[PDB]
Amino acid sequence: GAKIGKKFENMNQIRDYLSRPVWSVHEYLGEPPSAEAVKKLLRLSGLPLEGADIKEIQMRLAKQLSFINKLHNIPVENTKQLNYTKLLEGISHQKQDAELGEVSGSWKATGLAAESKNAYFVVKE
Amino acid sequence: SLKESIERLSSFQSKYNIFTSINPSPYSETLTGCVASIKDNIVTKDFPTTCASHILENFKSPFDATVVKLLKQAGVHILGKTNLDEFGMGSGGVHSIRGPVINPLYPHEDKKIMGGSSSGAAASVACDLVDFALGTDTGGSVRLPACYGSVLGFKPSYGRLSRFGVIAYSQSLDTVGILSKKINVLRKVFHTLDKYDMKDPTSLSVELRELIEGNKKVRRPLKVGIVKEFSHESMPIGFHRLYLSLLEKLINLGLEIYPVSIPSVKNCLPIYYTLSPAEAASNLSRYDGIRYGYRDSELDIKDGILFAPTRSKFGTEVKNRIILGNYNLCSDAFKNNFIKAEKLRVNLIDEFDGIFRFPNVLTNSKGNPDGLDLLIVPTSSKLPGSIRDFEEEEAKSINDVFTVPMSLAGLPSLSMPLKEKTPIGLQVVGQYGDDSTVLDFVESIS
Amino acid sequence: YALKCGLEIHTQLNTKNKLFSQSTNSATSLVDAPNHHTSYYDIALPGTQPVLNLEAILFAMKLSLALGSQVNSISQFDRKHYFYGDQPQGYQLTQHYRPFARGGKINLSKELDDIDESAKEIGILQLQIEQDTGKSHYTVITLVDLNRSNVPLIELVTKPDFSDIKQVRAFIKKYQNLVRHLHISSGDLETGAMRVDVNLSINEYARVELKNLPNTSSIINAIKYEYQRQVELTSSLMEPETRGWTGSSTVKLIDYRYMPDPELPYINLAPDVISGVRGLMPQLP
Repeated sequence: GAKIGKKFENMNQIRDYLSRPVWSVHEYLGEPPSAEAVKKLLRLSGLPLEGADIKEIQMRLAKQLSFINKLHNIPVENTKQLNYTKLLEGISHQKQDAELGEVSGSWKATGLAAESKNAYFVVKE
Repeated sequence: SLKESIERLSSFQSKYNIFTSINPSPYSETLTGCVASIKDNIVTKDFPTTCASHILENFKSPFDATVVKLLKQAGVHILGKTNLDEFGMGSGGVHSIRGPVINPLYPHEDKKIMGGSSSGAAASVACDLVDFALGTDTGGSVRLPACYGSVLGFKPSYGRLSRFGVIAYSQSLDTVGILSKKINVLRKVFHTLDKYDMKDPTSLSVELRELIEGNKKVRRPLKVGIVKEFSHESMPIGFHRLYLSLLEKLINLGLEIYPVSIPSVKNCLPIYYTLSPAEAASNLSRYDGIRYGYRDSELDIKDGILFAPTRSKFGTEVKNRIILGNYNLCSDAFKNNFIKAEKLRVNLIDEFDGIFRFPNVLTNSKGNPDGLDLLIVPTSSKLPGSIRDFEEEEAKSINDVFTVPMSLAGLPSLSMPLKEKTPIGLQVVGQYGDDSTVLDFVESIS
Repeated sequence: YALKCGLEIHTQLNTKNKLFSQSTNSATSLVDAPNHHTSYYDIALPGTQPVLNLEAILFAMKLSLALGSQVNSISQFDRKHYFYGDQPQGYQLTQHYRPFARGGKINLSKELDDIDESAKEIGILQLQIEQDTGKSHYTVITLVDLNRSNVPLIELVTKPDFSDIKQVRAFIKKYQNLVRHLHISSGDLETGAMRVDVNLSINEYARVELKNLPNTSSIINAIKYEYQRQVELTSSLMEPETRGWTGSSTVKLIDYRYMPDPELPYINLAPDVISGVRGLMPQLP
């Protein structure tokens, strides 16, 4: 738990405190997933399988997971309600904001697309 | 000098690779005539917003971000958009389709890193090209480059500044930040942008802002803590002389300094690298080339994987994050790592609440009357290395050890230089919502 | 043999505007020009953010009250992740972990509902608010219209209380009448304003779910087919399997990485919302 000590009386007390035998965060912080796991991950990430270095991904992920899995050994230790009038007041004050492009036809929704067909977006089979 | 300022701009741009785009007419209310740069993950009507990514290489937003709009209304001149690590992922400022930003504290042939991900932002301020810069800070991405540029870098409390139009990396952590050499300019900009925005569902409510204001008390004197867990890293040569010099100055001004232990900060990196990649994978799910941005010329599918041809143009580091993030979100890993990280994050916030005098309006802590007003913590434990060394070291296997805890807890934190043109800094940290205390303190001692 | 049948009913709400954006929720989607009723958010532009339409809360309240459901003290929206042309964010917002309401029921009687049983109650599992997706038109290139993306839906899941097929028909009929009477939806199966999925299992065998049923006639037929088809069996029906429908027969047919949305606030309603909305309810039959 968190703790506050006595006030420092002079600068040398701070120098001693900063020199105490205490480990750094660096010192405190010091079986890869299968190839089928990486391929699954690449698919969920919408990334290509062709050209992917599977073993390299396995290795990197293995290191990453070993770092975050340090959490496995760390143990563990009434908000603003929306009421009726606020519900109804909130509803009554809802409107279309020009700065959000909420008015129908206020901007060309397909205008930023590299490809389209008339007013439709297109996806190729 | 208007022609001389433009020549300086052109020279520093070519040597240090600071901007991704520049106002066609460079240097032509409250901040009238101020010049700003804007990080290129913050959308603008008048410039492309690329996120330093092939994915959005020529993306043009139909709208300005709220922070951009507020600055324009205050009469600020936007000089251009600054280079960054792709999609805000990176701490060195080296991952960009435009190439790395070079640190202008050194000759450009030295190829010293600027730090990231607000690399261009910090450089533009260090070079005296702009009066201030907006960046974003997710785990230290404003404070760290500011430290390396020897300028002020402020990350305000979570939710104070609007994220509408701020391209998402990790929404529970993302914060708009401000960089400048002048504390007076930084405070004015913060005051201009510290506003409730109804477009942003995470924007701090007007009610809560007033609650915060109403909790301010006279502190006689200010009580400052030195954090045990942050006091034992190997620091650059000369750091301790500068650090102790600053601490002695404070003590001679009648401030009280205390040792404090906040044990939960040691586990912040594993927590961060569980939650943040998960959110990133989620937020980058929209990119497919169908509605905007880059699109593969021939294929919307490959290997039975939809949008893979287009999405292959993500940077390597971005793709690394997406893959890890998706791992963390899968059913088994979620119920284990993600849920645990969330609880530890809550724990961390409770530990901060326990040592701060100021009440936390988000957790309804009472505040500790025997507690502290500010924490003083190093910004970094490393000097900027060369771009070569950084990339070499990155391919092997922490620069955010000091900055991540305040991100996780949404605390206001300002990195300040200890010496002119020296890439060494200290963070002044306050309780959630106590931004004015942090800023006024820094103003007081400069 | 015993039929254990349940229904999953998606219903388009007729709020004026959409669920997480104030863009228009159009009642004339078939004639509308494509991608016309779409905000920056609907197109999932970089930097856009969801904001909950409170009218969807009101509508969900009225339905919960009519069913006698228990409204959750806290509900939340989660992200259901997958890639598809009509899903611009790359995920759907839905209430997976913490639904708006739980419990409730609908009473059926022989007297009023043409049921063999004098009285039969159909229990409700839960009630969820979620986003609709865009519309895809396959012409090979597929055309995507996002007018319907982000339209509010309520998903109602019943308990497996259906034994007879007459019960299924009577329930759908009454549920349609209810949503129209509460003025929260047209309840029209023809327009897609209401969509009915089925899950069933005979005599405690593996659960099978029937998808893509366009009208009440097709639901009844798929159920009857699947019932007799399963009776004939039996190693293939040991594990759960989702099937489809083709007018004549039923044919056979991913980690969604559910994550609570990190931006949207919890739905935390004060007790007076319950009593307040109660007073605004129409007389029920």
